[PDB]
Amino acid sequence: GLLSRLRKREPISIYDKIGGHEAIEVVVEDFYVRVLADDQLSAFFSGTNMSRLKGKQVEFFAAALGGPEPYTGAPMKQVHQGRGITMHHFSLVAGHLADALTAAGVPSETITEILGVIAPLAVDVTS
Amino acid sequence: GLLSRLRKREPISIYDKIGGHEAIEVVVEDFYVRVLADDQLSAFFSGTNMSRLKGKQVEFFAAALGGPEPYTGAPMKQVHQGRGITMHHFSLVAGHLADALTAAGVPSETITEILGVIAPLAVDVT
Ligand code: HEM
Ligand code: HEM
Repeated sequence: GLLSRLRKREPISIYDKIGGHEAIEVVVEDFYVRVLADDQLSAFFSGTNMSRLKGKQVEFFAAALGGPEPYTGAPMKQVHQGRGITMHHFSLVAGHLADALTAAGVPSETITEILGVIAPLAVDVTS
Repeated sequence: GLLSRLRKREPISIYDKIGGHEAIEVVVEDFYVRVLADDQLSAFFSGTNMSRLKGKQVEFFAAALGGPEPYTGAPMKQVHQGRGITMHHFSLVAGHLADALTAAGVPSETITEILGVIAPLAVDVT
């Protein structure tokens, strides 16, 4: 945990500073509510088991932000390639993530830092 | 609340200034009384969950006014998109908000301050 990490003089991760696994679960749950309510995005997920997805996204996001949990999903490029996702869509999705983080009380400077980790993924994500 | 905030040496926000969460609840409730009575505005709210809306409006105004809790609703542009809302409509709405704050006893100068925070939102709402 964070306590063990500090005893080792390791710098505090994003994961840790926004409240760890519990914080990410809440964010991700709110994130997909948003994404699915956006008529510009919802159809991409028409064939999706959202429980399973949200489960994989919690793992992905935790690991991306420094958490110790394994990501058990498929690679980003493979999953998204072929889906006709443009930068327009990716940006919309990013906005809902920022919104969810905002809603959970994450400081805006930290949300910017998180967007900094996620933005480069668009390379793998967009058509 | 305000007492804890003052003990932290935080400056008095507009939110705290007007009575905080409980005051905004009352104003919002009255605000929507007036909005729904205006024939030029009513039809926009046909079939709306007014209950949820009011709750989300309390969160929004409170946050916009320097309150302590984040707004958890949808962003202004997205939620108002595709409704054809004009500056005319926004102005009516802002007028109804000023009327509700006046009815709540909020001094005119603070109502002015509040409108200064609200007016710039027209860019997203229209
Ligand atoms: C922006 C960063 C994004 C990340 C980090 C991300 C991450 C993921 C993850 C972890 C999965 C699960 C993969 C698996 O099943 O193993 C997934 C699947 C998926 N992603 Fe994303 N995603 C992103 C953006 C988007 C965008 C912008 C869209 C389209 C607008 C999108 C559409 C989907 C769909 C529809 C699935 C599930 C496909 C299916 O199983 O039906 N993703 N993504
Ligand atoms: C004073 C600036 C305004 C603000 C701050 C504001 C704020 C909000 C908020 C917080 C919501 C709820 C979003 C959510 O469900 O998450 C909302 C929804 C809505 N607003 Fe506004 N609004 C403003 C002006 C207007 C005006 C001018 C109109 C039309 C004349 C309007 C009509 C509506 C409608 C029709 C909805 C959707 C209700 C629903 O079906 O859920 N608003 N607005």
